[PDB]
Amino acid sequence: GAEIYNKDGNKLDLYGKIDGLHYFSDDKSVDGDQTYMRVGVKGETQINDQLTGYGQWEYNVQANNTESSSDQAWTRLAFAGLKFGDAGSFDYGRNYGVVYDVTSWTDVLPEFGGDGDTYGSDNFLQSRANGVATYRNSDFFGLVDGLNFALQYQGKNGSVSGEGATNNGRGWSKQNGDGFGTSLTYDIWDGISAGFAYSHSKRTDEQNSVPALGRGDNAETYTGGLKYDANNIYLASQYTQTYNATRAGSLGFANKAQNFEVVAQYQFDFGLRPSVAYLQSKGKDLERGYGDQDILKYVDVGATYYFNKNMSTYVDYKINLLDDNSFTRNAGISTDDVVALGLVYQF
Amino acid sequence: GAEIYNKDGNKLDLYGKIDGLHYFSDDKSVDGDQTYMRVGVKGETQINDQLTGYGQWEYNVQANNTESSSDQAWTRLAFAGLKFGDAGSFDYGRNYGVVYDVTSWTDVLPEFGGDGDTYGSDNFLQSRANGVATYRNSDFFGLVDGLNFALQYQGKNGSVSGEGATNNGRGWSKQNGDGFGTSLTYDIWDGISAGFAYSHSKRTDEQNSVPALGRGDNAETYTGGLKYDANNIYLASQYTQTYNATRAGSLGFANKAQNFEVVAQYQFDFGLRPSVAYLQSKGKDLERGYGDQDILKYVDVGATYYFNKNMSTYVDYKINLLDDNSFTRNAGISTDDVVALGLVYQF
Amino acid sequence: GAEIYNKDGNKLDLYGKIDGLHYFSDDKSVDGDQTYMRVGVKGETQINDQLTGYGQWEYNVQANNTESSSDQAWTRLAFAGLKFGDAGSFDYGRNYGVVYDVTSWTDVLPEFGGDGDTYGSDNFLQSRANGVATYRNSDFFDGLNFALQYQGKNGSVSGEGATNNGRGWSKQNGDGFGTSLTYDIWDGISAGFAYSHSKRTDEQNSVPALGRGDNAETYTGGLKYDANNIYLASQYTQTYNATRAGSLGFANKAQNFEVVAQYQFDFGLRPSVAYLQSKGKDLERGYGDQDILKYVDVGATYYFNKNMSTYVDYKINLLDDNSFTRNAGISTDDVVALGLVYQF
Repeated sequence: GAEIYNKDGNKLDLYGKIDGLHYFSDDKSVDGDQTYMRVGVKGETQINDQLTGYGQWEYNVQANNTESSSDQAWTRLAFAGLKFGDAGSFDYGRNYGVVYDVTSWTDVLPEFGGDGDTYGSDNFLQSRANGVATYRNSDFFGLVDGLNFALQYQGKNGSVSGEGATNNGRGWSKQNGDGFGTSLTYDIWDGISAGFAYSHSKRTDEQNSVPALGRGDNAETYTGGLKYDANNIYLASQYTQTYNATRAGSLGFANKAQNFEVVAQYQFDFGLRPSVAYLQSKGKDLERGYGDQDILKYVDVGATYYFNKNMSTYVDYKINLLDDNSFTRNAGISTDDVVALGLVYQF
Repeated sequence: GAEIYNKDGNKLDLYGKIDGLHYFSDDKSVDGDQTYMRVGVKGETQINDQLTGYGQWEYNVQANNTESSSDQAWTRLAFAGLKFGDAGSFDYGRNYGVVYDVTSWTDVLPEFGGDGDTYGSDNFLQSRANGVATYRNSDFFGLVDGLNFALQYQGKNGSVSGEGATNNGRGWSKQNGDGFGTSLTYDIWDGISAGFAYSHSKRTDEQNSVPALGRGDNAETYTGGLKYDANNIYLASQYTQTYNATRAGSLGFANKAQNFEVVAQYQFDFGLRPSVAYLQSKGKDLERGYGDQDILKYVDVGATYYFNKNMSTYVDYKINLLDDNSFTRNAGISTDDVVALGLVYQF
Repeated sequence: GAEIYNKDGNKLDLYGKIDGLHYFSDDKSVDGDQTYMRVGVKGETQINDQLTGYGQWEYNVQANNTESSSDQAWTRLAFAGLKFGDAGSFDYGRNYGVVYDVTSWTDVLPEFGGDGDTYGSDNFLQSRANGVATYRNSDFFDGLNFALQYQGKNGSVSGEGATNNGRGWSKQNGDGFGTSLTYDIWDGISAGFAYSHSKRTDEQNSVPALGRGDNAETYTGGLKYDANNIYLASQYTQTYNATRAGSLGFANKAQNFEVVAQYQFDFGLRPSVAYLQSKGKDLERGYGDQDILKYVDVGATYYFNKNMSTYVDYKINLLDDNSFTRNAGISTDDVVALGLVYQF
């Protein structure tokens, strides 16, 4: 929300939140203060009757460390584009990969869920990504109401230096080669929706040499998801099968993985919204004797009280079901439970 | 000021300044360009007759170094809260420790004074801190005009790793354990005020193990202060005794210390505002031979010319009274004088 | 720029852009995604009939790396000032060195050109700089614009030459000044001259292999034609111990030439051709004379409207790959850029 400018066919929208947030947990890398804020701009310019231009930026600013700390802010979203009426839209920048057009349905927990769990950011086209060109088509050319598809290309984001470098190099866990993805979602009835997504990306030489886990030239995801949203009820599931594309913590990638998320929610009139959910990630054919391993397994219960559109409070209880083993220690995967209390101002 | 949004019970206030600032000094770590700017957002949302929600962000941006320099921006404030009419208010985030509800009375110098002097930021509840829950009450439930109090809790903010760690780990000088604080201020007249504040925090293991100076399980501060502010006159003083809480420069903490600050100012009608002040911090029972030492001692003379509410210029002259000794050299405490010239745009 | 506040003589102007930008090149340190955005505020407060106060901030934010990458934002401009009616103005902060009052005339390519090419940021008074005090005057107490500028020392991180805001030798400067003069001879036709003199630092005369001297100097002259849908401009600049010989140091003397031609069609297309070179002279370590920068530039920008544009730019590199270009890390490969830009 918050339209600070609307004049002569040009609109500016300032949005964000301040999220006062504390975590309680035996895991000392998670426990403690997690206050952060988000600020962003959504901009729109009418060019002619059939053509609109637009841009969007969204910045994350941590407030949970000191004034002398490092790396406390980063860009989540930054892209510019054109909207061609009902012929579709094109944008390029740092944007969401299309896979999340489906997995976003289960990313609605009070605090946990979403990226950092069954997938992450800078993780091929699973979440937010550098350098994605994205074509989107609404209502299949104004013909089939409720049918949306998207086509997406990402250029190589490679190593810092050496043969595989690009200008914007990173470490192997956040690299990608050339890749594409596609999504498709259909509102079969009102309230009910189904959706599929596919993605294919080249892997980099660093991904196939530096970490011990995960080998192959290609990274692939296959995703299907369901969603009921009506009569104050929200049900959603997402099943995703991945090849060489899901992080096995810090140790590398899983050659194969199966990811499952499901969530149920009710919205009471006076503003309470309880939530239960289950999330797992099963990793297959890991090297170095790891074999089959749980990457992620937890039940999630919590609630959000909405005071109004600008202010809410919430608790979330992550009931961790992973067994502590040599895989979870060496990969740095948390096996402890976590409670989260938060108070959020939004604009 | 600068209300950029006020619609349907939601308001948004964009504030900040651009401070064009040069320091002249023999201290090479202080001398030279000091230009920086502040930006932030105050947001308020009416929820119902008795309840208002709010949040506030404030960001510091250095402009005195290069475009390839590191760590030039940080968050000063990020918190969200609720205001329950005259039953009080609550907020959590990065915010001011309640001790500063009193010591703020002497932090009105043209440029110097405030944090970095007798206390600093991320210094228990003496100034800005991570993860403070703060209950505030003004006019003692509407019954006693001018009587204000505050109760405050702060969660542990620990080491980067090891036993004593939290998510948001920092070095020993900005760590704190669990702690609390309280403040109380009374307006006897509409100009004259007195105030007290207390805080008690647990020290962390790194604070007792890494630096040479300061031993103890607990940090304590006791603060009393007086203020005259009317008829264009401003007089203020503040006396604070601390235990394991005041920084002995880079060498650790002072087992006990006494801090005194006092300041007088006069506001002429044409906009000039002269200022004289005196500031000291006397440390006691320091280890390694140091015994009693001055941590800070200086006289300050300066003035601010206010063109209007949005634009001012100022000079400030810190006449440093410290002797250059083994302590001040080893602790990295400046003993040189400083002149500051500034031009400030504010919105 | 979007006026988000205007009340009781105080105006606030929010401006910026989002630049969806890809580079293609065999140079792996240039090739790839280059998406970034810029955001800024221009503030103006009426004080009295003969006095206005103002400030401006402009921030760069890279969006082409990960959420765990570091050093992805920096301040380009931050300054506060007073304007004394038409009798000119003063401002202090991080701002453009006055040399750019003239070289700005060739900095109009679709994408390339400007800082990074014949000169850089934090490069004495040639571009953006820390700690510049700038007095400016319109109509020389007519149509003749004059500026005088002083910069305090920005020196080493530690040691003899330190200041608070220390940096590496490539971006250091000592005490310096500059002046500029520009005039509109005919309508459309402008000429301009600029001089800067700056003390160098001990690190600049001891750490790099290239560039020795107590002072840095720039003489600049430039011409501009800007009427009838036509834009022509050139810039010739001579420098002593002021132009960067890549990573190796400074060039004892250099000669920099920049020229550009452009045409603006009514339906919004704006083709562009330009030529840029930097010739370094009297270099140490056997280098002698060397090309620092040499390329032809062709491209175009389509403007949908005042808020949205697309562009292509093609840098045709003419440098010969030799020992100087490799050791100094100067790119000799070509570059194509495609971008889409939203501006507010």
